[PDB]
Formats: sequence, structure tokens, C-alpha cells
Amino acid sequence: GSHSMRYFFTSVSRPGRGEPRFIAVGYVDDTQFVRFDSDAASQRMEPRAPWIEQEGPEYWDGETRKVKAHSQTHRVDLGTLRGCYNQSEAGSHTVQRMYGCDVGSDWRFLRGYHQYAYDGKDYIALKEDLRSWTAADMCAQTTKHKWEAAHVAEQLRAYLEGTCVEWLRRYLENGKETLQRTDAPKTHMTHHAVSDHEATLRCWALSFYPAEITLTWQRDGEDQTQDTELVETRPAGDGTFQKWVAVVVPSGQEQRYTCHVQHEGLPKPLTLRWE
Amino acid sequence: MIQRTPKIQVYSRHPAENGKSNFLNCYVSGFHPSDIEVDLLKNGERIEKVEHSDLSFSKDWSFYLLYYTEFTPTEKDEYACRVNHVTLSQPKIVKWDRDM
Ligand code: MET
Ligand code: MET
Ligand SMILES: [Cl-]
Repeated sequence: GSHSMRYFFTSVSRPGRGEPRFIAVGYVDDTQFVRFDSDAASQRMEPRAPWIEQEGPEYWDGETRKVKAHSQTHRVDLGTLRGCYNQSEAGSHTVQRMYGCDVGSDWRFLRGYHQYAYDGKDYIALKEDLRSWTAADMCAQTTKHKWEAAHVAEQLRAYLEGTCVEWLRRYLENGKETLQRTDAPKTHMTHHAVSDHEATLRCWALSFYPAEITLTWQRDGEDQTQDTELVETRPAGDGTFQKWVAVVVPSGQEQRYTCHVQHEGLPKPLTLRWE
Repeated sequence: MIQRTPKIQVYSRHPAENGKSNFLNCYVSGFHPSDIEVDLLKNGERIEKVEHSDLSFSKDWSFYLLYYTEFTPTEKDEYACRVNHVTLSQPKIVKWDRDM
């Protein structure tokens, strides 16, 4: 299975109610492993997966120093962006940043990412080549000019292809019992009569890992995605995931409807029937 | 400003059995901006012990949080999640339905 390491930063201005809120989280695949919260008492990068606890003091001090430094750059960014967009000083705004790396089954570099949003909209992103930027609006083109002149992309590319991959390997090993597992979904369908003439069919996938899955309905072999209610894949709390997909059907047509499940834990795609 | 409405899911960790300790989850996803209020309710009252995940976001930049607590499903106790967000005119209450 392919794997990823990602950091997610969220910075929110709150004019007159404090300095901006800053929250940082780190993930390996779908498993969170560290956090920082500027409003918390500790003012430390903190562990959130058992397998990171073993890291030594150089690690916690280093990550703490880095995350605080990132909080400060984002604090100043909120001012730069408010100014560029000619926004009022009163309003709350959001900066987001995501970066990290993907490796394949073989733990070799696949892809890197480094990208930003302002108020929920793409702002600037490093392209897949890790050499060039995507910047739609004029404010982001100004940033792009500055980042080109400062050779920012080159520094980011070096992290993403090197250090990022090294950390990802270490964590995957330290965490291998968790991270290098597959839990196949436990599947079933439920039927509930909404009335005398229609029934809700719900196709369930429970207790699966990793999170990627596909659930689809067919009616006499015809894909029903347009008529299907598909919920967002959701955490059970225990490091496994759950998902369901539902269709509302005329009572008596249940046998026409089949649910199709795809997951890496499954030797073969599964079809569930009413029969 | 961009605003995106929370998608609320309220559910148990394990298949529920009356009298058997379990975990009640309220997963809220796809929202923007990040300020949100989320409560788990037992018989309409806020559960005070509730924990939540650290704020994170999806590839589309929308935020997600899991709120969770230990709970014991029973025949007559009603569980729910109550969510408020700038996109909602008033708090949205979603009841736990164990028969889904
Ligand atoms: C948690 S801030 C530091 C994140 C990451 N380990 C880095 O070196 O960029
Ligand atoms: C999207 S936050 C980055 C803004 C950047 N530091 C600038 O000064 O243009
Ligand atoms: Cl944003």
C-alpha cells in the first residue's frame, strides 16, 4: 500500500480577542500522530499516536521550535493578506497550509505537495514538478513573484523528496503494527420500510482500514450513483473506518438492487444481494 | 466570504446492545470557517465529558472534527448531536438512530 505524511496548519485571526489561533496536526496516512494548539497550556508539540511517544527530547524540542516559528509566519501572513485584499481589520480570516509527501508500497518518493488557502479558497500551490507555482488571484501572483525571486520552491522540493521521506519511513516502521495493516470491511445491507410503497436500502462497510473504499449500488446491473446517498467515510474512534450508501426504492424491487464493495482488504470486489 | 455547511453524522463505534458500554460519535465534516459548536446530548442535556479530535481539513480545505464520549445505549435514553455554525440559522439536532 502507498503511504503519505502530511502536516496541516490552520491559522485564524480573531481581531480584539487575542493573537491568531494556530493549530497544527501531523498525519501518517489516515492516522494522526502529533498536534500543536496555540491556545493550549503546554505550548509544546504533543504526541497523538502511541508510536511517536518513543521519540527523544531533541525531537519534541525541535518540532516545538519549528511549529512555533510556523505560527509566527502565519500570524504575519494574515496581515499581508488582509492588506492585499483590502479587507477590514475587524473581520476573522483563515490561512491554511498543507504539505507532505507520498511514497509507494516500496517506500520510495511518489509525489510532494505544498499549498495554501485563504478564507477557504486555493491561494498558491506548488505544482507536481516541485519547481513552479499555481497562483490564480492577483494577490497570490504577487506572492509567487516574491517566492520565485527567493528560490522558495527549491528549498521545499529538497524537504519533500528527502527529509519528508526519511521521517515517513521511520514512523511507518515504529508504527508498523498499526500503519502496515489491512482490516477488510465487515459488510451487510439493511432494509427499512419508509412507508407502504418505498424502502430504504443501506449498504454498510464497518471496521475497515485503510479509509479508501468504494461502495456503489446497481439496479439490474446499472450504476445508481445519481440516486445514491453516500455518506463521508467516518472514523469509528478505534483506528478503523465506517461508510454507508443508501437508495430509496419501490417496495418489492429489492432483488433488482446490488451493493458493490471495493477495498484493498478484499481479495475480490464483493457483491451483496437481496435473494 | 466562503462558507460551507457541516455534514453531521451521529453513530456508535460498535453495534449497540442495551446495557453494554460503547462510544457515541458525532463526526462533523465539510465546514468552513472553523468556528463550530458541537454537543452530544443525552435526553436533551449536554454531555460534559465529551472529547474531540484536533482540527484538521480535507483536500478541498473544508474542516472536520470527531466528537466522542463513552455511553451505554438503553431502551429509553435518547442520544443526539447538536451543531451550530455560521451557515445554520439555529442549532441543528441530529438524533442517533441505532436501526440504520
Ligand atoms: C510540526 S512543524 C514541523 C513539521 C515537519 N516535521 C517539518 O520538518 O517541516
Ligand atoms: C498563503 S500565506 C503566504 C503569504 C506570503 N508569506 C506573502 O508574504 O506573500
Ligand atoms: Cl483558508
